[PDB]
This record gives sequence, structure tokens and C-alpha cells, in this order.
Amino acid sequence: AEQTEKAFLKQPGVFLSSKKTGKGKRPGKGGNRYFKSIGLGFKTPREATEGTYIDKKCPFTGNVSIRGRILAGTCHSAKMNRTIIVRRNYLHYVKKYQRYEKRHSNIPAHISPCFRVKEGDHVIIGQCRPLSKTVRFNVLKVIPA
Amino acid sequence: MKFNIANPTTGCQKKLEIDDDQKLRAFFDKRISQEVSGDALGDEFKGYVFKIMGGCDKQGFPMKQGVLTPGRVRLLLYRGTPCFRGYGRRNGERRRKSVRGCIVSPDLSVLNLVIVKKGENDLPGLTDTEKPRMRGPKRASKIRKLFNLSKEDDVRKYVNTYRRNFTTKNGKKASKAPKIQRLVTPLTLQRKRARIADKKKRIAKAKSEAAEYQKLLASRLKEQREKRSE
Amino acid sequence: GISRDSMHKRRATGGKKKAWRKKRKYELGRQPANTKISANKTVRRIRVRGGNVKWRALRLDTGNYSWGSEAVTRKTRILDVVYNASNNELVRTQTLVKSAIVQVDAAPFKQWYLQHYGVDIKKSNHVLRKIETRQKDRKLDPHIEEQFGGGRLLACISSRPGQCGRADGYILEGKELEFYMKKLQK
Amino acid sequence: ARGLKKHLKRLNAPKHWMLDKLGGAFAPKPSSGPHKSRECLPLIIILRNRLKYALTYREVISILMQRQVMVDSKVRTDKTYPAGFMDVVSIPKTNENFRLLYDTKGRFRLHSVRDEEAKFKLCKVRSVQFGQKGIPYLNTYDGRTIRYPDPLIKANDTIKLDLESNKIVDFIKFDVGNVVMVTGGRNRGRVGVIKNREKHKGSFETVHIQDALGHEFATRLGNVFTLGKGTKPWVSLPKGKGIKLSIIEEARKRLAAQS
RNA sequence: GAAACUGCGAAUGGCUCAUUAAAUCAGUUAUAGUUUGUUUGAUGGUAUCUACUACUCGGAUAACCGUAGUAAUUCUAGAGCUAAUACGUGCAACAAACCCCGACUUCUGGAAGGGAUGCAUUUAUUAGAUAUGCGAUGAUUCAUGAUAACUCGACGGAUCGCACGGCCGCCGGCGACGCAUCAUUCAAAUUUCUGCCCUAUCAACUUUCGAUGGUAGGAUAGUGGCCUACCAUGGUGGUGACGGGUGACGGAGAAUUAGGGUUCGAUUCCGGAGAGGGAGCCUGAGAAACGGCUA
Ligand SMILES: [K+]
Ligand SMILES: [K+]
Ligand SMILES: [K+]
Ligand SMILES: [K+]
Ligand SMILES: [K+]
Ligand SMILES: [K+]
Ligand SMILES: [K+]
Ligand SMILES: [K+]
Ligand SMILES: [K+]
Ligand SMILES: [K+]
Ligand SMILES: [Mg+2]
Ligand SMILES: [Mg+2]
Ligand SMILES: [Mg+2]
Ligand SMILES: [Mg+2]
Ligand SMILES: [Mg+2]
Ligand SMILES: [Mg+2]
Ligand SMILES: [Mg+2]
Ligand SMILES: [Mg+2]
Ligand SMILES: [Mg+2]
Ligand SMILES: [Mg+2]
Ligand SMILES: [Mg+2]
Ligand SMILES: [Mg+2]
Ligand SMILES: [Mg+2]
Ligand SMILES: [Mg+2]
Ligand SMILES: [Mg+2]
Ligand SMILES: [Mg+2]
Repeated sequence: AEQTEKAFLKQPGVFLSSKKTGKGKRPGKGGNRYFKSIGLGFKTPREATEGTYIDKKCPFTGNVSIRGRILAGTCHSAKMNRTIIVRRNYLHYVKKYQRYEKRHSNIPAHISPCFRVKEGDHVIIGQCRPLSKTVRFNVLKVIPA
Repeated sequence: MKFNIANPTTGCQKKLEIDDDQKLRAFFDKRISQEVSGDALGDEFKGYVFKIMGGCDKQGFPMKQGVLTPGRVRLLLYRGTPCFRGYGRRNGERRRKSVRGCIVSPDLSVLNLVIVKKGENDLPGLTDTEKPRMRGPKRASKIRKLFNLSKEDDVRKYVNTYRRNFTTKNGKKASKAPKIQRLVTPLTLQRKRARIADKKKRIAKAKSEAAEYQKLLASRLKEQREKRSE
Repeated sequence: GISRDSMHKRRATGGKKKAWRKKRKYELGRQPANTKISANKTVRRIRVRGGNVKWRALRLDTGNYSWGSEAVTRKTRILDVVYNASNNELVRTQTLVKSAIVQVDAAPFKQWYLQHYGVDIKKSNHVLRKIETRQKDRKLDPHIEEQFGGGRLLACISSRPGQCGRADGYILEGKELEFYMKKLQK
Repeated sequence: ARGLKKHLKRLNAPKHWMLDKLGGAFAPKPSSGPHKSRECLPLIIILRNRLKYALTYREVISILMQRQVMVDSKVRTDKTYPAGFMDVVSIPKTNENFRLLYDTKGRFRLHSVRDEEAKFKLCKVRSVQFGQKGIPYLNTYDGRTIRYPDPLIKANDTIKLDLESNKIVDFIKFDVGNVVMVTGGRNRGRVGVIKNREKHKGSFETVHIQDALGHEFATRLGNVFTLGKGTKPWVSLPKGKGIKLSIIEEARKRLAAQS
């Protein structure tokens, strides 16, 4: 179903051709799909626990841990494959004039297939290890808006 | 050119100079390792076989084995190898130097030769006498091999055989003998015994600690089980 | 030499970066091993950062391959390279890289199967009883059985020959085996 | 730089050492050891600057090379050996035993201790985990590793360690109602009892401490060292008992002492 | 005790500000994304198995000595010795337990014998729970255990100083140096968020030949278009991208002080960079080193 690449995609460490069955086994044991909770009060989406997609960069089913800064922003662009641009809007203080100016930051973030995002909705991104040239954040939550 | 003739059997060396091209024709086109009969090189060198060892050129550059040319080339050399001593230079430091090839040629200024086969007539400066070895064996095994000693013979007493006595410039009487190396003494056996004992004590301590921890865990588990039953 | 720094790259905006320092030894790269299948085994020793050791395989002949379903690992001979996902040219050159699909000799696994299940793909009473007990749960994938006939087993290289100097792997099974067989049947 | 720095400029030395600005261009760079460079007191400072046994660097080296100074019951000949919090410094020739403790102003003070009190020290546990072969062990914040620790002991607890036998003889769980001393920050050297602990996921934990006089202050978890069970410390505290006095009352006391 | 071999150091310090405008750098983060000579605390059990030194293995070389070459250099070739904590080997004090095969057998069994078995590497299988045992985190198929194997493993002491003792030759103290693992300390590398002067007489820029992202690999100490193959068309921009200037290293700070501000910061502290300009590299724990080498 998800074998759209030239190589076979599978969750590492999840043995599939076992003589036994994963009846009472925990996730990732007995061939059952592996998933985990990232902590920090975030809830694992129901689409990642029962999904079939393979994504090594997924916070809940991949090999990437969330640590560092958790940031919020708006979905600026969703044209890349499993990556979005998150626009963060803030005010910069101009000390001499005691006033503020509008400023923004574009933050590339990996989005797992368990999330449905659209240009304009609020997202929460957690920091992870470098994933590409510019991506250091993982989408953790989406508010459809 | 000039020649440096060395006799390893007698430990004697002599410098020889030839200016006749006919005699030198034998050595030309030869290599550093090849052997040359001494019949051409003079008349007293009859029956003598010479083995080339190397030499320098008219600018002093040495010959390097393996460079199959008669000219001079530039090579990147490692420290300690022939043609690059590299005294006082850093570890891993290489230098590009000029060396001459292993092929003998008229450009050479001197040749190094070793007598491999002795001829009929001895040479007055080389084979008449032999220079004794100054230092005898220092390793215990070497001393045992030299005197054909067995495993029970005391190698200590045979060291005095080749100890050299001399008179100092003051007129003092002095003697010197080498310190034997790799000689089994009670101290070495004690050190080995101490090593084995330390191993034993480490093993015993580990076993005791593991047993004590297991006992503590068993006692705690018994207490917890007693608590659970109520 | 080969460098892993980002100085030579462009900014995410597309602008050019001006140099402000020379290359550093701590961001270096080295040439690929390009390991191949050959009876003349050749593994090179590399001294790497911190004084540690890496093993560069230039030519490998045998590998350590495991049968997942049976939980058996045996040292067998790598016959050839059949499929490579990254680059098709790497199959023509018989390059040994991680995740490459190779055919390995089935003789060790055939011998283990015969010794364990008493089946070909004197004996004491106790051994016969043991084999009979093992025979109840003897279930074999038909595809693996057909493979055993030709003496070769499809396998995937799970090690990195250019880093550890070994072409180890596992035998394909189930859905992965079907996927790679379908990709090879073309 | 291309590697480790071996020098320490005097202005860059930690302020609690109290080194003269014009004393020189360099300060003793602490060596590698159980304590961090910024949170230590090298033996050279103790012997020369504090105890004044040695008048110079050379005299410090001469004293130490005679094997006359012991740290935690072990002879140390390294002048820049990092001696830190709770360490015991003993000089048998002078019959002197000292414990390194922070004064109310946050500076290491050589607290004279009795012979009995010099046979043990307190340590703070960093973590407990399984070593090779499944052997459990814990490590303290002074570089020590102890195998087969009590299963009840856990991170941030305090263990009483007997220097003679190098064994844990008692431990204190980190909990509310325990007297602690602050080992870092602006409140370093103060002593009080924990009131409550604030825990934030993925962030440092805040500890609230009440002084014996009712003064309240807060600090991070890593800056809190438990000194005993309840309100009685297991070791003798320096002069002042970790009570920070305001500058006004300090001046009043000084003026009263003057007359 | 000179000399010499061996070991270690020379990657610190000192100097300068050329390059460099989200770059260095400041504050604030992360490594669950890595390396780390050394110090401090703990931890080291299977090698010969039929050769068969372990009461102790082998071959060299310096200094030295004596034949020298060259105008010449810590430029250099032969010859005769002799050491090791140099080099290369090798018994490695002796076990139990676990797992596999297993003759034989009073046979749902147990059994001789054999294989495997230290630590390390590599790949697989498996355990690692917690609405009558089982560790840690906010979070990890994490720490760690077990099995099958694998590697032509620089590992698992052929070293040195003091003393001088107890049993009946066997045991025995205090140290030095050295090998491996973990933790720690001394650090680095990369990294999160926010922040920089003038200029539009710079409005589009980046994408053949990486630009933005994905998949699989290679390389790296390790993450990452860092590089390769294939795929998609992405990425930045009047909230000023891109381009240009700077007599621009950044900061801690300096001058002047109603307040707000203005101007300066090459220079002793912190961070970065460089060694006439580039590039490449050996040694090493650590250098793209320059009082190191190569072009
Ligand atoms: K000796
Ligand atoms: K030296
Ligand atoms: K060095
Ligand atoms: K910073
Ligand atoms: K648990
Ligand atoms: K700045
Ligand atoms: K990498
Ligand atoms: K990629
Ligand atoms: K700069
Ligand atoms: K070194
Ligand atoms: Mg420096
Ligand atoms: Mg400039
Ligand atoms: Mg930035
Ligand atoms: Mg270390
Ligand atoms: Mg694990
Ligand atoms: Mg990759
Ligand atoms: Mg400046
Ligand atoms: Mg200037
Ligand atoms: Mg100056
Ligand atoms: Mg500076
Ligand atoms: Mg430099
Ligand atoms: Mg100049
Ligand atoms: Mg130059
Ligand atoms: Mg350079
Ligand atoms: Mg200079
Ligand atoms: Mg220098």
C-alpha cells in the first residue's frame, strides 16, 4: 500500500515473518506496529497508532525524539513532501522610539502523514535533531481552524 | 673512482682508488646488490668476489636501492630510511631529497663493497688480522647460546669470561661487565606471584559483593512478600 | 580533501556565502570503499578520529547471514548482486553496500534444516523423539522452499561493508521477499 | 583553539577564590578531578592563600611533594588538584582536619572538624543505572562510582560515605522537610529546609527553601544539597549556620563590635 | 653518570585584525546526533586445547667503533658490536554456569563425549511488564540480560624500585609504569530562538553543475544535499530577499551624562580567524599546525 519507493519500507526492529503471533505483545513486539508517546503532555494521534505509513522521521512512530524548544505558528506553505513552512509572527521592540514593528520567521518543519494540515491553520512544532538542510522541527499538533 | 672495501669476517676496511677505465669497466652497468669479481680490479684481487653495497656521486648524493636509473631523481622519503636520516625532525615528517639510482655509472665518486668470497692471496690491510668484538652478549639467552649452556648452568659466572679490564688515565685499575637482561631472579617470581594473587583477590571480592547483594535482595523480597500476604 | 562542511553551500534564501575560514580536519570525508565480490578478500584498516579504527572492505567473498523465522545465523558465500535500490549501475559492478539484495549459498542453512527438523529441502531414539516433537510446528514458506531448490537464497545486506568490513545480512521473508521477487521478475 | 587550554588568566579565575587583581597574569588552572573547575578550590590556594603555610608556588610544591596533605584520606601530590564541596582535607603533621563548605557569602571555607567527623563525607547521587553484566551502580557529583547500591537510593539523594572503607553507611532521600545547603547561584552557601518542589516537564525543577529565621528563597534542583534528615544536619556547619545577614544588620554588628 | 634509544611535550602560550554583514558574536538552548590523551571512582575469569620456553621466547638497531662522499646543511652511504616498558611473538594460574550437537540408554526421560563460551566488533532473534521478581527519562524497540553466529581483533602485563618476612620449596608488603571497559573531569564539534551599520542610482533571487524536500545508499566521530542515484517542484522576498559599500573581527566595554539619547570599541578578558597567497597532508587524544611537511 505504502510501497511507493524503489526499496521496501518497514519499521526497523519490527520482525514480520515470525512463527508466533503478536496477540498480547506491546507495540513493536511480535510484529505489531511500533508507536510511542513523545511526552510533554502531547497525545499520540489515533492515525499513527493504527496507520500503515512508514516514516522514520515521524515523532510517534519513527526514530526522532523531541527535545529543545516547542514553538507555535501558522502553516505558511504545505507544498513539499512531508514538510511544511511554519510562519511565526512576533513584534520586535524598537527601543529608541519605544514602539514595535512586525516581524516574522519561516521555520521548515517535518509533518508526519498522521497529520492533515492546510495553509492557514495553527500548528505546534517540537525541536529535534537536524533532519535536512533547513528542517529541525517536527509537527506535533494541528488546529484545523 | 674511489672504493670502500669492508671485510665483515675480520671487521676490517680499506680505501682504494682506481683511475684506469679498463678496470672500472667491470663495475659499470651493475646494480647495488649484484656481485663483481675482483680480478679486473687489480691483480692482487684474484679469486675475490665483491658485493656492491652502495656509494655516493660526485655531488655527494647517495645511491638508493630500487631506483632503476643511472641519474639523479627526487623522492619523498620517510625518516630513518636510507638516504634520509632526519635527525631532530618530527614524527611523521617526510622530506623530498635527491638520490642517485642503484645502477653503477661513471658519475659515481665512491663505491661501497663487501668481500663475500676470499681469494687465494690475503690483502695486507684487510685479512691479516681481525678486530675483536668490543661488547659481548647482554641478554641471558644470548649468553647461554654463546657458551652452549644448559638450563641449569649458572649464566652469571660466564659473564666474567669476557669482562674487559683496563687502567684509567689516572693509573687506576678498573673493570666493567654488562648487566644481564631477561635473567630470572626471585624478584621476578615474586612479581608474578603478586600479579596472580591480585587477580585472585579481585575475583574473590567480586564474588563476595555479588553474594551480599543477592542476600540483601532476597531479604527485602521476603519482607515485601510477608507484607503483601496481609 | 573531501569536506562535509556547509560553507560551500548556498543559504536557504538562495544567497551566496562568503568564506571566512579554511577547511578543518574535523569535518573531513574519505573516499568510498566500493566493495566488490571477489575470492581475493581485502580489508583495509583506517585510523579515524580519536585513535579509533574503521575497516574498509575492498573485496569480500563470504558473509554472516541470518534466517529470521528459524533464528539461525550461518556464514555463507555471497554469489552475486541482483537488486540495488539506490543505483542500478551498482548491480552491474557487483558493488556490496548496505541494503543491497544478494544471493547467498543455501548449503549451511540446508544442513541446519536437515540436522534440526530431519527433513531434506543410525539416529537414536531420543534424537528421533526430539525431531518428531519439532515436526509439529514445522511450517516453511513455499517461496523459500522453491529458492532452496536452486541452492541460492535472496538476502539483504544489513551491515555497512565500507565501515565495518563485513557484508552481513538477513534472508528475505514474507512480504519483503514477495516485494523483491516481484521487482526482480521483470 | 586547536586543543585543550592549559592556562587560566587571573581575571578569568572564579571570584570566590579571591585572587588579587595585580597578583599576576595567571591563576592556578584546576586539574581534571572529581570536581568541576569553577566549583573547586585547588590545594595551592588552600595551602598558600588560605592557610598561609606556603609563602610561594615553590613552597606549595615542596610541601605537597613530602606527602603531607591528604584529600578524602588519600595523599595527593598535585598542586592544582580540585578539592570541592564536602571534601575532607587532613594534614596529619599539624593534626588539622578540614571540611570544605560554602559560607553564607558563597565562598569555600576551611571548616575545622574533629577526628571522628573527618572519617566520612556526604555525596549527592546523580543517577543509578545498570553496568556491564547487569550490575547496578550509582555515580555521585564528585566523580565517584559505587556498585551494588541500596535499591532505595535514587537520583538527587545524599549518601553518607565512609572514607576508611569506601562504603555507604547511610543515605537521605530528597524530600520536603529536609535541611539542605545551596551549592550554586546567588544563594550558594545558605542553609534551610525544603518547603515544596515545583516540577516542570522538560525543564529544570524549582526548590523552595526556608531559612531558620523564616527567610524564603528558591533555586534549581541541581543547586540543592541535602545535609540531613529532618532539620538537623549530619555534619557541623561553619560559623553563621548558613544564615545570610543583610548588609544593614552586618554593619550594625560591626559597629557594635567596634565599641 | 655524559652520549644514545624509548616515552612525553611542542594543538598551550605570545602576536595581529586581513577575510568575514544572520556570518563571526551576545544572551538563551540541544546532543535521545558525536569524539574526548589526561585526572578522579569503579570494573578485568575461557588464548596453549593432539606442537607443547613460562624458573622468562626471537631478530635487529642507537650511542660506540672505523672506511668515507660532498663547496655545503641536525646533507648523506657502507662495515663491526651490543640493550629495552623499542620491534615481533608467545604459555597466558585454575573453574563454575548457560546454550547446541549428541553416541548410549532401565527412553513423555538422562547421558558419556564433543562444539561453543573472556573482553571487543558486526548482523539477526528475543526480554526489558506494570489499569506474588523486573532499573531510568517529559519522551527512546533506552540502560542492561539471553540466544545464533561473525571478525584472518595493535585488548586480556615475557616491565621496573624499595624492603625483607611466615609455613615447609610454597606463600608474602608498599609502590612505579602500562593495556581494556564504564562513569567523571578537562573540552571540542555541530545546534535551537531572538538580535547588526549605510545603500532601491540594487526588485526580483535560487534551481545545467543541489537550489527546497522525499527515498535508498556512501562518507563522517557523529546529524544533515555533506556527497551519489532516482523522484517531486520546491525555497526567499517592500515585515526589503538578492546585490553592493564599510577607512566592518563580534562582545565584555569607552567618552558625554536631567531624562531620552549621540559617538567610539585595533589593543591586555571572552569568542572567532590568520601565519606572505592558495591548496593538500603526515604524526597525534587533539592540527587541515606553518618557530611541521608537500606542491
Ligand atoms: K632486567
Ligand atoms: K627525545
Ligand atoms: K604531542
Ligand atoms: K550564543
Ligand atoms: K520497569
Ligand atoms: K551581531
Ligand atoms: K553525518
Ligand atoms: K536525502
Ligand atoms: K569575526
Ligand atoms: K599524543
Ligand atoms: Mg592559542
Ligand atoms: Mg577589515
Ligand atoms: Mg542565527
Ligand atoms: Mg576520558
Ligand atoms: Mg538495546
Ligand atoms: Mg542518511
Ligand atoms: Mg575589539
Ligand atoms: Mg583595520
Ligand atoms: Mg598591538
Ligand atoms: Mg583574544
Ligand atoms: Mg590556524
Ligand atoms: Mg609579512
Ligand atoms: Mg605559504
Ligand atoms: Mg598551513
Ligand atoms: Mg615565526
Ligand atoms: Mg605556533
